[PDB]
Amino acid sequence: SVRILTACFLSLLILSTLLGNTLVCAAVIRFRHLRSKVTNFFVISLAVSDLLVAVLVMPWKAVAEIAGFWPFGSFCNIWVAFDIMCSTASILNLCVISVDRYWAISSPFRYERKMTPKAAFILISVAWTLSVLISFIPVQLSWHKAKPNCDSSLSRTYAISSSVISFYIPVAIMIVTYTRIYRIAQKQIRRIAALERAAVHAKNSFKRETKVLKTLSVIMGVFVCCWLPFFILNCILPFCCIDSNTFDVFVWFGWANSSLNPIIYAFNADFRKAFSTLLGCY
Amino acid sequence: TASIAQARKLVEQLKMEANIDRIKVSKAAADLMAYCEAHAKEDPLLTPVPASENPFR
Amino acid sequence: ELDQLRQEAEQLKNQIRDARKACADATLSQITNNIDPVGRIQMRTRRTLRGHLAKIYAMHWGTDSRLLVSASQDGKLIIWDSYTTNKVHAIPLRSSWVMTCAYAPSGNYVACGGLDNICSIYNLKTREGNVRVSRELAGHTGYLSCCRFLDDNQIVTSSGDTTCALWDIETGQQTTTFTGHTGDVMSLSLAPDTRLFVSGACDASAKLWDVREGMCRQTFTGHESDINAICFFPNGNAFATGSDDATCRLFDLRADQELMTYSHDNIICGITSVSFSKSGRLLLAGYDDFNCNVWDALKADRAGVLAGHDNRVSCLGVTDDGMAVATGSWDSFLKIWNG
Amino acid sequence: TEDQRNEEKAQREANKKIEKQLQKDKQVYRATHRLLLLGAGESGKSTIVKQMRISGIFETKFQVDKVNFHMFDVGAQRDERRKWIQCFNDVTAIIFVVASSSYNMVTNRLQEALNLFKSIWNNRWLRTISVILFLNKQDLLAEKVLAGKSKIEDYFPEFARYTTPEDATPEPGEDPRVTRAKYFIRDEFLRISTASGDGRHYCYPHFTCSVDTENIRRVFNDCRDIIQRMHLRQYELL
Ligand SMILES: Cc1c(-c2ncc(Oc3nccc4occc34)cc2F)n(C)c(=O)[nH]c1=O
Repeated sequence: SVRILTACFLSLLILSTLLGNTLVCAAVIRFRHLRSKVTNFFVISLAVSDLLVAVLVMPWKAVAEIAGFWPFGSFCNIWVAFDIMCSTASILNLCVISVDRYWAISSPFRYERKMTPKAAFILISVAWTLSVLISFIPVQLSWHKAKPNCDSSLSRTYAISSSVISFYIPVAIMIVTYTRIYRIAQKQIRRIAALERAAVHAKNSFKRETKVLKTLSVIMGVFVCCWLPFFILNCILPFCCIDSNTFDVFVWFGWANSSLNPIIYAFNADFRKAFSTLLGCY
Repeated sequence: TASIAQARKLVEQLKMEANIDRIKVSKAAADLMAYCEAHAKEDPLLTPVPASENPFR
Repeated sequence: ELDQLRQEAEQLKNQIRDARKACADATLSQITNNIDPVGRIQMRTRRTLRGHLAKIYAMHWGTDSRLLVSASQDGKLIIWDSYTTNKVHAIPLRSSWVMTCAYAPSGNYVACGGLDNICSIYNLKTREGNVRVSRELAGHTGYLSCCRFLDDNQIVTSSGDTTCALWDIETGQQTTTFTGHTGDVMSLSLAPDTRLFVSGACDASAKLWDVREGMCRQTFTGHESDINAICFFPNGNAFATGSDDATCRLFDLRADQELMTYSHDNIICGITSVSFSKSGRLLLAGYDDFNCNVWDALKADRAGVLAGHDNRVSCLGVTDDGMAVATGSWDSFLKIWNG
Repeated sequence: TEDQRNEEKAQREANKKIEKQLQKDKQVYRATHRLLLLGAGESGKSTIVKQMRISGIFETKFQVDKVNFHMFDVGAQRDERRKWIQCFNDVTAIIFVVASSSYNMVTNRLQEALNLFKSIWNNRWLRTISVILFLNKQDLLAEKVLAGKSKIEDYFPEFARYTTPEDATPEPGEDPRVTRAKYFIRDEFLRISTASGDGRHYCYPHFTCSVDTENIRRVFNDCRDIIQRMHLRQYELL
């Protein structure tokens, strides 16, 4: 009954990803007030990337796992390119979302006078162009495979080079931006609590800091726990050490972040309300 | 003072508004009912109009 | 003296109430009980007008039933072509806090006003082709809340200083002043013959004024809160009011009392605007809960709902031929609905 | 139907010419911040307006660091029951000006200011709007407290049991008596402000004078803080 459980779990994961990201993409077409903000542009870019993960990558790997072999012939190279491109696009969209939030919070006036929708299109285009360049150009030229099923390992040169661009630089940027955001929020909380204390003393704090820590830790921890072990074994393996099953488990862990992305970046009051209007119109 | 002037002005205004002639509510309600009947045909919102002569299609 | 005058006023009020009660024979509901109901009214958004950058506060139809003006809290006064959705004019306003606008029956002028306490007249047909201010009417000591053209040379305005005035646009002087309201006057409605007009103020009362005589002839009470909207029946012998207490009432001039009340149990938001159909059978009202309800004027039954505005419905209007209904809203959009 | 075609072409051309100008106005509208200015006649609200600049509603435009501000004065033959208060439900902030030296003047003018502040704070149309509180005329208040027989405790009995807070930053040359009165009045306003706060709007009190070159910077910085807090709130970080 192990195979039945595995098939059910993989089907549930793919369905969750596809349903959630379709809901996110649909909630923006039905409402024109969400399309007026640029942060929503970045959110829908991330949702599109997650949809491409769920459609072009996940089902074919699950078929090979349930069947026990790769039945798609020469689709391995195109599938590998799709995998790299979609995952990279998701991570770069997350990095751009963090940078946008940091610029909004730290410089509100210059943000309002410089975050025209033209700049958002430039950022999105840069992210997607970087994804396509890192994936399809080296794979078609067979630079990903070592010079001396679809269960191979990347080349030594390509594994570290792609991991640095796709993961480590975006992770560094996100850490910097969210640390600065945390510091700003702490200063504001202290300033608010000082006035509250003055008024209380005239009459006769930890909750907010807990909320800030909860939000930031959820974001960062979900991202890092989903994608970090994969990008460590992605550079350990080409120099080999583990089997081909634990690596598949960590690959699936990395892909499952796209399932959770809608409820972390598109779950505010505006999106939650739009998720109820489209749910039975009640 | 101005208070006595305001009070006397209010009393005078109330005097004029009590001198009007009032018809029965039965007659007034029938007149409005008859107006709607005599003009129900020419109300495009009450009776939907075919798209042949509708200028908002 | 003060006690005597107060007692006299109370006795006069009691006499008026007694006369009104005596003249009441049967309710409007009893008379219109065998009338066949209108059924369900189904209207759809035929047009959507875009171009205003902020909340829309007022709109008005032209007498040709094609052109309409609207006002926004961004200093813009836009004239539309409702058939082709094109914009004919866009007038920048000196003050950004407009709250009313009107269209002249001739079609050569539009009016405007708000928190600046000024009513501005604009010439739409001039030699240069560009719209320029023709007159500024000063004299009110409160915000302009409504204005309505009588002809090309007269206009009646209501203000937040509890006063209505009649103006001569050629000289810019108040010909008549209508006093008697104790709260801020919020709305106006001219009779079909432009011989009388009704106003509704924040003292929860409505008054009927003789334009030439300059005196208040009748006062109507029954609303528990501020009256925000007022509209004459197409006959000219009745009118309807909308208030903050989430109800609409119909008053008869000859009966001198309220006839029908238009309320529902699941309505708690106030009425912003109110209007009638060409036959007078339907009563359309705008609400704070973002949609417009359609009422049967003779049965007080809700015959439909116009939904599709993202924010508060601020203004409302029915064309002179009865073809279409326009609604403006705080979401900065104008929608045109047809049967 | 060539005449109809020409008419439609002219109408489309005029519409396009109109819509070109509406695009620049949209750009100008988004960069501007609207301010509602409240106060009394006896407060130094007029002199502050004159410094900022250097019938009905009065409007003042000024620009700081490429940010455009638009301030509106509603002191035009007004009264209570402010029906027009719903026109300003989407301004950046409210500037409330109080004459702190008018506690003794007559039922007090300071009590009238406190009642007006409490009325404005709890208004249903102003539930997401922050107030920049200008506690004006500090020199006159200092003169009254230092020399004179006008005891503050005579009019406000709670002054007999008030102690200067810990988060007090007196000027180097100020008497300890003057500091206590300033912070007593500030806390009198802050008690109203915090007794009914929603978490969607705050109060930014300042000790000002009518002739100051710092008030514009105060407004700028407080609006910057307001926008930053709104951003932090929309991301569940506040
Ligand atoms: C899973 C898998 C692979 C495979 N694909 C891609 C891969 O690198 C990445 N994945 C996601 C995001 C990324 O960003 C930068 C590099 C990168 C590593 C891999 F091991 N290959 C080659 C195979 O043959 N069979 C398989 O099942």
